[PDB]
Amino acid sequence: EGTFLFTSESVGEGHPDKICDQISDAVLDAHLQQDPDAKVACETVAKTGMILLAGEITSRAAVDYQKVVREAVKHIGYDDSSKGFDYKTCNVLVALEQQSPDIAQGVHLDRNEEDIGAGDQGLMFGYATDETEECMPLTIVLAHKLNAKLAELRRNGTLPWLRPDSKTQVTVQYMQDRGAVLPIRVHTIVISVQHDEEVCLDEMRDALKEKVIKAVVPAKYLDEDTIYHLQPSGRFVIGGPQGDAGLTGRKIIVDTYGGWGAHGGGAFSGKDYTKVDRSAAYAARWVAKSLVKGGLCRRVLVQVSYAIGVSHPLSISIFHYGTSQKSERELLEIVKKNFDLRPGVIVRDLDLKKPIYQRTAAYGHFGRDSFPWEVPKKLKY
Amino acid sequence: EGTFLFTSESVGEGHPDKICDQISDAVLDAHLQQDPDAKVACETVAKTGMILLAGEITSRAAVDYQKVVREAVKHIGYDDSSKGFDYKTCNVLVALEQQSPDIAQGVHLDRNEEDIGAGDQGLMFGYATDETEECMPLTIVLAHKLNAKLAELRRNGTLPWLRPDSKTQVTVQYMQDRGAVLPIRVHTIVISVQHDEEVCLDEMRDALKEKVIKAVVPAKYLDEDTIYHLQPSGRFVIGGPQGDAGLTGRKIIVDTYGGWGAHGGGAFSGKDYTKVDRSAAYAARWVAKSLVKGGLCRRVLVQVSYAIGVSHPLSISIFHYGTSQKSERELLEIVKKNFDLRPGVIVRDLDLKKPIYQRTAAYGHFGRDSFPWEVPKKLKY
Ligand SMILES: COc1ccc(-c2cc3n[nH]c(C4CC4)c3n(-c3ccc(OC(F)F)cc3)c2=O)cc1
Ligand SMILES: COc1ccc(-c2cc3n[nH]c(C4CC4)c3n(-c3ccc(OC(F)F)cc3)c2=O)cc1
Ligand SMILES: C[S@@+](CC[C@H](N)C(=O)[O-])C[C@H]1O[C@@H](n2cnc3c(N)ncnc32)[C@H](O)[C@@H]1O
Ligand SMILES: C[S@@+](CC[C@H](N)C(=O)[O-])C[C@H]1O[C@@H](n2cnc3c(N)ncnc32)[C@H](O)[C@@H]1O
Repeated sequence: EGTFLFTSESVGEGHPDKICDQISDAVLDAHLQQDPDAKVACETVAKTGMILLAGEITSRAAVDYQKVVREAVKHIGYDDSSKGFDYKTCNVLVALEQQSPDIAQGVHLDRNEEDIGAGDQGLMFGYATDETEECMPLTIVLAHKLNAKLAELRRNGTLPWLRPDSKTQVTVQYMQDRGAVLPIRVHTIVISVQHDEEVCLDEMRDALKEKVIKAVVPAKYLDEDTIYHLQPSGRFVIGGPQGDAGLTGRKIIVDTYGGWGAHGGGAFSGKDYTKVDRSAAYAARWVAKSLVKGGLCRRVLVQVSYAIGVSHPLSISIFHYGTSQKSERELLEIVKKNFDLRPGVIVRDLDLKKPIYQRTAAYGHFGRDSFPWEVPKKLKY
Repeated sequence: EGTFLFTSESVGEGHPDKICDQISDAVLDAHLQQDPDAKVACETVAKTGMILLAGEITSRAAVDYQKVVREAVKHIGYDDSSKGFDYKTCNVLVALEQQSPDIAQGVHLDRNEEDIGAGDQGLMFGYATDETEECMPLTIVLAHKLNAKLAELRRNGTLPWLRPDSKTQVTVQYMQDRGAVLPIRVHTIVISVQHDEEVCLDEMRDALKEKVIKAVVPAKYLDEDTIYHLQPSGRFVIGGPQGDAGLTGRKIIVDTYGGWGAHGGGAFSGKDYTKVDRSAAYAARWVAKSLVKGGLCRRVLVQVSYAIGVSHPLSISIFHYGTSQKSERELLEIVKKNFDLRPGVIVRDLDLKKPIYQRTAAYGHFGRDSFPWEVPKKLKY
């Protein structure tokens, strides 16, 4: 009684959707390195032997798309036809046009930076939970770390049969605690990872338990009842884009909170700061994390929304799950006094012209590496 | 006190992401019309002058992709270069391969239908709320209806300056009611819609208020304080794929609950029943709606999760927001006694080999047209 299960998933750097997010952000970073004010909306599609870039970019940068794309794929680890994909020999197709002048005139042309309009309408959420130091759900943190461990053991040659495409899934049993949640145990773990033709299934399952799970998940969460689904399909030689077409912005729940909190639907990768799908979601995370680290709540959800061409948010809402002594009205007043959620101010607070976006495009955008949206603001009230 | 704001958005049939969802589902339906057991994973990408199909299909059907794609675009209304896109003259490119034999062997080959494995791992949620008869949030229902009204007035020639690409957004002020929610008033409406070169902004704004909003939103929700952002960008002549690249599965929150409830990240369109991203989300909606229509709760969230190759869900969770006299344990027991959430049983209960998918791909998958997942199951307990 008073317990429940929750499941989250994550994917590796070579999962085809994640390849697309990383390439889209490599293109964004390449532009920002030369033109901090580049307007970028770069979608990527990946299928057998193909990376296609489709979208809209208006920028003063001179970017070599062939080189940027191939370097991103090389970093991921797809460097030979035996692995199903090779940066040296794949097709890179480009269908990029300028930003629509109708959007440009309605959003940013002849506007003071602080007063630029939102680049689109939409809704966005921020979330934070005190269950981990990084203020993230344990389910998603563990799922990301399992993928990172696979990449580590692939890159260091420990498990040379590993290939870049992987997925993980973690189910945790939680105890309810006055609106907050306390992890009790890991109920189920799934790991699927692309592999070479020579390794056998038993060798893989043993290595995934001993060298991956045990190296990531604290033993205190694992018990005799924990269920393991390791290589459950039985064979995963074909992988990457060859096994499944990838697209940018198809892992938006992996990118955020693993299903916890809420999501407004917008993808992050391949977009400059004027696209509030990314900047306002980062600012909302920053607000939520600041409320938790500031001791005002233990668990909190923030919604914001925008209209294209309008700078100020249309709506702001805060839900504290019963974990604050302050009302929603009081928390909203604190947020109003401490944050300015116009995109032209978020860009300054979070330094969103800096070319750090490729680093966000795998293992989640939140709870890692002290990015600006992860450094809480000291609140005055 | 005790009130809060919530915002949801919707998009029209000609929004580029939605074009892709509709084409992906037109391809799925074309296959299912000839082969009820087709394995389909069809992604679509749209940019100026281009529809690209990328993915994996194993099927006995003989499908004319050129015809299926062009007919879907014609239905949407993109039939002339003056509108930015034309089904008669666009490029249709196909990058479709068979389903990976490694996936096929791990999921469905030599398996009894009821015992087919999930086509992938993942998590999915279902949600229902008694605030409307259709058990959907008012924010998303109104946002969808505003887009449908635009399409209606475009097609009937009432507002011949309208083009197919549109977005809407509705913010409602709600009253808290013992875990359930009661709509009070519409706080803000956004409408952006592509238009011809001849109509002026004032004519559009007047028509959007008088012929669109007033024809959809009950007057009791609108007052002197309601904020209207109508054509807020000021100009939207360039639109459809020309204005913004579209991809399948980039409107997953529009497709579901408009941000309410929760989402596991999986896209619906272009996928056959074995892909639990779609079938298990439909079954979870069916469960949630059955719990609300059965009088067991007023508002409910259901999470399920799967592992590739495994038939039974790995986890099931139910959260009733404090709106049931039964505990989560009791509701879980009722669900266990009444539903079988293996994909090979969901297919039978929800008739998921039927080619009705293109109809789901605009205006939301839930709360409309008495699809099987919208017809509550009579619960025995
Ligand atoms: C009295 O203290 C409490 C009381 C309750 C709960 C809690 C219980 C619970 N049972 N099933 C779920 C969800 C998986 C279905 C629960 N959720 C919950 C609700 C929403 C979430 O985010 C997003 F999915 F919307 C995540 C978890 C709780 O919050 C927690 C603390
Ligand atoms: C005592 O009865 C109640 C008590 C509280 C609330 C309620 C208040 C509330 N203030 N802000 C929000 C969210 C926009 C931030 C609220 N939410 C809420 C929470 C989660 C939702 O779904 C998804 F976003 F996760 C949707 C709405 C409530 O549920 C409702 C009824
Ligand atoms: C299972 S595939 C999605 C379904 C696929 N489009 C189809 O044609 O059935 C989704 C993801 O699962 C992983 N995957 C691919 N092949 C797999 C296999 N043989 N076993 C397990 N997971 C696999 C990859 O990460 C891939 O991007
Ligand atoms: C604003 S665009 C996204 C940003 C875009 N990729 C860019 O290059 O800035 C997203 C959606 O908004 C709508 N849209 C396109 N042009 C618009 C305009 N001029 N005014 C308002 N909405 C527009 C279309 O529905 C489009 O799919």
